[PDB]
Amino acid sequence: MEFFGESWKKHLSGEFGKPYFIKLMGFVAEERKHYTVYPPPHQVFTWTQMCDIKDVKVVILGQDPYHGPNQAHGLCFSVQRPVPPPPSLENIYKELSTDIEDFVHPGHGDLSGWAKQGVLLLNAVLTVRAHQANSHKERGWEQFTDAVVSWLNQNSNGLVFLLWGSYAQKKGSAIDRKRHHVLQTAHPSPLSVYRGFFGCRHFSKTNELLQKSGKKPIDWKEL
DNA sequence: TGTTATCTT
DNA sequence: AAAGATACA
Repeated sequence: MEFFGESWKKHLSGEFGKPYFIKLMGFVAEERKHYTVYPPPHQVFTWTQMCDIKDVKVVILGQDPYHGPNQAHGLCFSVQRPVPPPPSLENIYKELSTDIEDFVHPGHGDLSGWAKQGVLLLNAVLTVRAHQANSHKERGWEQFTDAVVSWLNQNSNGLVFLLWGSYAQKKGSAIDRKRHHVLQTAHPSPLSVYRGFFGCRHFSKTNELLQKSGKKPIDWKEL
């Protein structure tokens, strides 16, 4: 065991030598000497430690990670006991309460339970300097995570991709929109959520597309 | 309430 | 580029 799960290391290690990646791993080191970066070094790739890459079924992609203390733990939008759900997570559950029937507020914000079933919880960018949104954008993450969308797009079928916000949506042009199912919408944040997120029914539409495909529906209450 | 997203310059 | 103006807890 270690920061990457083995099944992803296998299909990603090829970025490890490319200069944009030597550079980015250097850049964020400098950030950690001089500010607090979220998440902390060992949590940055938690999105790999949840299931075998070939077991992935849904991809929920966000902007970047949470940037308040003790929040971002590598799984997009997720937060760990004790931490309370942030607005974006509070909101999410709201859509789920009216989109999905049986679903009731989990009482905590830890979303590991989904990523075990095959939901890749990712953000376009994976680090954030404290208290400043998208602060680590255009630094070489987007390209690395593109390897991650590329590989799925290449080596899997009938994946549901859920693209939350203007920034997540940028991966869109790289997905085969026939091979896969791309559901795009306004980012769950209170700064936006009215732009479409509430009413988007992204959770139910996922299962719908998953069952027609012989695959198992994601059990969203399983948190 | 504070959201820190998004559209526009 | 970076920044000002803009519906529910």
